[PDB]
Amino acid sequence: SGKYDPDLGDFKTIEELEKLKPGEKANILLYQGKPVKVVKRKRYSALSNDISQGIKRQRMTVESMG
Amino acid sequence: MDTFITRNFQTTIIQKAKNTMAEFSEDPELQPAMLFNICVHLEVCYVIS
Amino acid sequence: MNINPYFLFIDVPIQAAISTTFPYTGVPPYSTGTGYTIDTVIRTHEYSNKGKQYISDVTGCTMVDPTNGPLPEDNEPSAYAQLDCVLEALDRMDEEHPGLFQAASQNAMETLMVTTVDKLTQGRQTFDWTVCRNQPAATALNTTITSFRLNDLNGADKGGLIPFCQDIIDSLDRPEMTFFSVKNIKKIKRIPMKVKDKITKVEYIKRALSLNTMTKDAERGKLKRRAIATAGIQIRGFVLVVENLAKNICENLEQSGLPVGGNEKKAKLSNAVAKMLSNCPPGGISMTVTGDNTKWNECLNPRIFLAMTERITRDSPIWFRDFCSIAPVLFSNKIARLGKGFMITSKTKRLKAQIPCPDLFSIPLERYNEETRAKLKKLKPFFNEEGTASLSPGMMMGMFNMLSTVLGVAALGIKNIGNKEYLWDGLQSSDDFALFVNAKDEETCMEGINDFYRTCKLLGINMSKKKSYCNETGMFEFTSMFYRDGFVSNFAMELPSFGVAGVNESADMAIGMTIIKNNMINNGMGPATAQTAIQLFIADYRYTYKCHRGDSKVEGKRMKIIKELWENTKGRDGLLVADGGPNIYNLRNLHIPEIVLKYNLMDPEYKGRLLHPQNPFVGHLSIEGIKEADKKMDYDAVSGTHSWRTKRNEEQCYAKCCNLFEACFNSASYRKPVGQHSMLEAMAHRLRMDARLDYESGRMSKDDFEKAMAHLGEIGYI
Amino acid sequence: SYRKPVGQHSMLEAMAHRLRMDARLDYESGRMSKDDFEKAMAHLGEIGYI
Amino acid sequence: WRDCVNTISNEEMSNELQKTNYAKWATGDGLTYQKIMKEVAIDDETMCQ
Amino acid sequence: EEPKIPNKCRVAAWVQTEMNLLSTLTSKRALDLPEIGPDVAPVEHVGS
Amino acid sequence: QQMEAIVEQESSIQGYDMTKACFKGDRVNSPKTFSIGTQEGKLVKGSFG
Amino acid sequence: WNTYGPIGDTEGFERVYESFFLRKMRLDNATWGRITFGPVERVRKRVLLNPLTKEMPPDEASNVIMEILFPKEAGIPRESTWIHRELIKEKREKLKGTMITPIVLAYMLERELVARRRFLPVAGATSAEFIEMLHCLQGENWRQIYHPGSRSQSMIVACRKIIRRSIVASNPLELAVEIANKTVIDTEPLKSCLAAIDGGDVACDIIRAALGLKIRQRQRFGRLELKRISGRGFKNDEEILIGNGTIQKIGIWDGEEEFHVRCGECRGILKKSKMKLEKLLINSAKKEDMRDLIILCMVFSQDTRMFQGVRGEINFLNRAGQLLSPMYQLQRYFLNRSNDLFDQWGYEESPKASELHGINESMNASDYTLKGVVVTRNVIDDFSSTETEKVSIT
Amino acid sequence: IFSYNQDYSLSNESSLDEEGKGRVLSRLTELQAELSLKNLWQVLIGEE
Repeated sequence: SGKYDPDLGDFKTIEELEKLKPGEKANILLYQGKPVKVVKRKRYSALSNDISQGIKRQRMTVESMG
Repeated sequence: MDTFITRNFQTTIIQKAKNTMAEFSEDPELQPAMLFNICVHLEVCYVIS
Repeated sequence: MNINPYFLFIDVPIQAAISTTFPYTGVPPYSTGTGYTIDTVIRTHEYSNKGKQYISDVTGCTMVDPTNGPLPEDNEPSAYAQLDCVLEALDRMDEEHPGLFQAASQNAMETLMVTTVDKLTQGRQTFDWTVCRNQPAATALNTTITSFRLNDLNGADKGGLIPFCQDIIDSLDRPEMTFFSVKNIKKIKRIPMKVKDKITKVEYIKRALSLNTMTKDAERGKLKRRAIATAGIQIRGFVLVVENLAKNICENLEQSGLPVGGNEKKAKLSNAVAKMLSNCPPGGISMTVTGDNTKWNECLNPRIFLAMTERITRDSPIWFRDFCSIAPVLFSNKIARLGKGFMITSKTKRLKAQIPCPDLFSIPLERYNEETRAKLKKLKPFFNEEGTASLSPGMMMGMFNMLSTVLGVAALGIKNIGNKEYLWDGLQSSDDFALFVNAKDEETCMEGINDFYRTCKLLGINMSKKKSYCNETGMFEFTSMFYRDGFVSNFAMELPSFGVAGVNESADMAIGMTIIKNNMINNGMGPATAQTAIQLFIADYRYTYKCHRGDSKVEGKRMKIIKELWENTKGRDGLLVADGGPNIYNLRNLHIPEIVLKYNLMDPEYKGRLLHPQNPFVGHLSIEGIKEADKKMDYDAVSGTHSWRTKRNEEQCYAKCCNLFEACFNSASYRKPVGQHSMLEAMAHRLRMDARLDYESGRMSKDDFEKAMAHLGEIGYI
Repeated sequence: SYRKPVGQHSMLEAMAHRLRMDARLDYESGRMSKDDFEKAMAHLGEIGYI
Repeated sequence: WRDCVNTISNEEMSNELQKTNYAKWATGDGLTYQKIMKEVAIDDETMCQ
Repeated sequence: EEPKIPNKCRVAAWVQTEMNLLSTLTSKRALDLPEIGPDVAPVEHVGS
Repeated sequence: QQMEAIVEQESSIQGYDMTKACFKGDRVNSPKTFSIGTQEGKLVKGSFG
Repeated sequence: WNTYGPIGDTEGFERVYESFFLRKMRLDNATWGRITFGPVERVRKRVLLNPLTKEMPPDEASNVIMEILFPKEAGIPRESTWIHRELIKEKREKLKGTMITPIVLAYMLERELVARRRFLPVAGATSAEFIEMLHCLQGENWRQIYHPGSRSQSMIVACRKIIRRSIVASNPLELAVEIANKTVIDTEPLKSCLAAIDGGDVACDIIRAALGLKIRQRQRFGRLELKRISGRGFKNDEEILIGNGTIQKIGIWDGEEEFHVRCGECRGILKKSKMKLEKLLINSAKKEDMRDLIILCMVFSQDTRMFQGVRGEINFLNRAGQLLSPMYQLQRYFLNRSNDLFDQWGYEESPKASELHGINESMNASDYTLKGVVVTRNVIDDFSSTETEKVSIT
Repeated sequence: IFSYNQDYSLSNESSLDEEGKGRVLSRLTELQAELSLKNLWQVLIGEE
């Protein structure tokens, strides 16, 4: 989430990244460089579940209108 | 490009994008970039909802 | 009694003992190529001399057009291909297959839009016009990229092959052309420097269209020498795209022997012959024509290939159709360079001098030998003033293998002419075709064979009536593979592959053993033969690296140290054949690297020393070849002291930039990096992070940190 | 499984009877036209058991 | 054993194994020596009681 | 210089005698080959 | 290689291994002889070796 | 240095080169047997040269390798690390404590994960364990007995169950893909063994098409795998009377065509014209497989004799309770009653020839064969150019 | 509106939580990286 955002100063390692509490903002390097700003997650995600539930809601709406 | 669309997108989103393109008479094969854009749009909408 | 080896064939079939007939153990023939190149040009124009002769107004070089020319009235080779017949064959192929042309063209376009310019770095030596020589593909591409930067040409930095081909096509219109040429300045010493040279539009067009020539010396089974042609980088992209399209089309065609190689080709051969045997009518005869085409590229007009490209892409974007049609255009107006020229000598004065080709006609022809006299008297009409021959008609060997194979398959697939009571089908691959004709008797079989020969003559294909024969189905040969009564002997020709691979000890050994096991799997090499091959290979491997058994009394520099190690270590069954250890490899364990094989038998000190985590003999940059052994063959080895490398035999710019990037991002050497930012800033950020982490860990001093950060700020990234 | 008129019947006789019954059933169910029916009986007439 | 239990739990009346692979390779039934003509054994020197 | 074509010769006699003589046993042996590992499978025993 | 093939062909005919039979022969099979030379127009056989 | 010098660490080789030591273990504990010098029939097959810890596509393999041995440069893990989390952690723990150059480990992991497949002549077992030793096991005129030192059936059953569940409902594709990507086999979704093997049962191919994966483009009809060789068949609707006396309106293929046909272990070549089978060449593989091949090719060819050979009734359904097209109804009818079209098909003299020999209705290698059917004592190798061409899913 | 360079414009900042925006941006960045690896990024042309 976001760009470099130099407000944090230099970058921090994974070990120092874990020290941050959930919901914080950190300045990290993505792939070969590419500075970015990241937020620690508070959950575990499953894109397939989200897509399936969206399709289910869509078809429920279609049937209800029909 | 179509191979990337098949790999990175579910068949359901691809079907929805193809249906949308058909409604507009636009060939998905002739405009693979547009198909990818529509698939990404549908995916981000579902992810938001 | 007088011995006679041929008598072996009295008690054995020829196919069974076919391996002994081939002299694939002696010295292969080796070589000026200017004579051969001039002869090839002469023959190419002679076969098409009856075509339409005009003068190109874009380059000024004479051109001969055989397409739609007079129909040949003699058995001599003919390049007079009728366009309508080619289109008819293409239409029949399209009807016989479900939208194959569309699928192949679309897939070619998709893979083209994904291809990068650097793919042109692969292949073999290529003609470089900046120096007018033959240079490695990578160097030629780099030099052309550098030269284009001067004349306001770009697209190489843009990545994909589309911009590179677009600005290549643009370059043909620039009123000038600037580049860097090598200047061997005298100072006595000859020092090479870069000189900014310029050439006009006509000269640049000629350079781009020129085809460099060389002698095909590596050939093994041909007395007369043939000339192989290398093309420039400005044709490589288009030729590559058309070849990929033709490969896509021909892969589906069951009549195409390419690009499948190995046991797949044998499977196809046997399946085809079985199919034809099944399809024969009751009591009819299915005759097999063993064909070996000649002049397979001196009769194929590039205009026919242009027509084939246009018809194949019948339904495709206009831009792609134009792009894929550039290669036939460039080949239809090609020019041929001419070796290094003849050499004239006087024996009354012990004098000799090689005459450069541009001066071919600066001498009275009465001084060349009568044969070269006639050659030049016939080559004069097409001779360019610069020293090149205008060679429009025909093709040089090796360029359109896939497209020529597709044309041959198109000829094969007609399957009938006039609804005569016969049929034909066969296998075609790059100048080697085997045909099958089914009918109700021999006479109709040869009626069909003659009809197929005539049809081939209508496309520029001219099967060799001297190198071909016909017999009953069930016995023939295709691309040096012999089929007889279901027995397909892989003609044992992989013999010249048991020498050391010449990359290093462990890798050479792994490659040799994998070669032995693959030969056992494929060519039917018997277990005794494999054991003897292991023996001979181990003998050669020990001799070449001066490492025999430690016990043996042989003398040598490393041999003394091997002797020392022999008794300095107790466990004597764990040493490597490079350390004078006893051979342990047998048939059962050719698939296991020996280092793991002897791991148990080694001694703790020996394995600790040999398998050290750090070895001055092992370097990161030496790992490039750990995957594929140059054909790219996969071999399995083990890291160790014997994994070393031999000494070497905008260059530095790119080389050291890439080396430094790899040393910074160690992951780059394995997988392609990803990022939409300048390399400099990525390296700067990574180095800043690394410096901070090194200090925080105590691995760097404070003065060191301050110096590093001062340098980074000077770089302009902090 | 068992349609053999066993009991010392000559195997040729049993074959003749079996083919006669098979042709009858084929014609009754419609597997064969009247032309094939008559052709089969002609051949069966030539056999000697019909 | 897995093949045996699968055969027991199936529905066919017969108690016959159908996956003969593991049964054949487990009891060492393929490792039996091959008998050759006595003349070769007499001629051969490595064949000893 | 005119090309120097090879001479057109006839059947000699030394070639046949050498073919005969090089294909006869001699008490002297030179061809020696390195050892290989022990053979444990029957197939490699047959090969040996 | 070729001789190997030869021997293998023989092995295909009768089951046992013949490398001793083709070379020296055994009590059941005569030594294998090829046609090797000639003399006075009379072709002559020759041992496997 | 091999004689004296620094002494390194021996731990790393226990696990780093796991594949090589597993090869050695499989060789050492293997049990050898007799040698059969008789001729060996071999078929050209696409076989995996070496066993793999967990077969995955090249891109997933590269991503996993980077996630294992390159802790940095791991932006946004894709939908591949969660599938292979167990492999990630296992390899990470095993390789920790080493000092070998990372590129060596990366290449070794690529060998251990990325599949290597080739066309080879094989006879008998086909697992990678036997292919490793194929150079010794096989032989043109000699064979050796060798025993080197599961999930497939489960995935078949799961895919079949998913297909049956989804078909009965409307819009089967979305429900099927939901269940497929929501399923798991003991450590991983179904996209961990489906993506491993090449092709498979028709249910697995359909599910892979529903999911994102590449499937061999062979035409599956019942159990037959068909590969067109030439000819174009025009599918035109026609009204044909069935042997039962009823009249059905179905699609028939006008024009001549030829297909390589496979079924289980049986391979062959079929040449058919409209409303008639013309030629069929097979190799003797197995009685059950040969009977299945003959019957299925018979039904597919739509030979008028096959229609005239019907005697019962065609009103069957599936486990989901649906009426199928007449072609599949006939397929089920003939497979259930194999001795229906065989009796009235008609017989043809034996293929008098050196090797071509006939087969009777009972599948025994007996002369007086079926009209058209022929069994050649040779090897038929088919199914080339597995393009995996683009295929859509309705 | 979300962009492939990890920036966005929202009419209301409370409509989506931090997790939703982070997840959509992560998916977009993954798509961009995969396209760049396949070299489709430059070839790709947007909705205009």
